[PDB]
Formats: sequence, structure tokens, C-alpha cells
Amino acid sequence: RARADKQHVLDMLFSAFEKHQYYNLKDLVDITKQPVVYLKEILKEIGVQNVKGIHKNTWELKPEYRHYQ
Repeated sequence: RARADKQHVLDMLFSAFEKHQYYNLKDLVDITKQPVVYLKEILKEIGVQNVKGIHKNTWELKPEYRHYQ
């Protein structure tokens, strides 16, 4: 199924996160035209969220239990 995309999609996040510690959903879709709901479900399990002054949506790969790096 699309788990191939999941595993393969995480690789894209590391490349993205390799350039900057933060990325909003809008920046992630440019790097991957895959449905946000699909990316969000991946970011929801290992990602994080942070609203700021103007409510800047930023996601971060939670390294707390990432056995894969």
C-alpha cells in the first residue's frame, strides 16, 4: 500500500528537517504533493505542532523515541 510512501516520505522529512528544525504544513506539501491528511497522520505519530504569535503552524519530528535515524 502507501506504507512505501510513509517510509519513503519520512526520508523526505529528514532532508527537509536537515535544512531547518521547523517546517509548516505548507512547506511540507511543496516538498511532497501527497495529501496533507496523509502527511499529517505521519507527523501526528512522530511529528509535533506549535502555534505562535500569528499562529505560525510548525511541525518537528519528535526525537523522543525515534529508533530510526
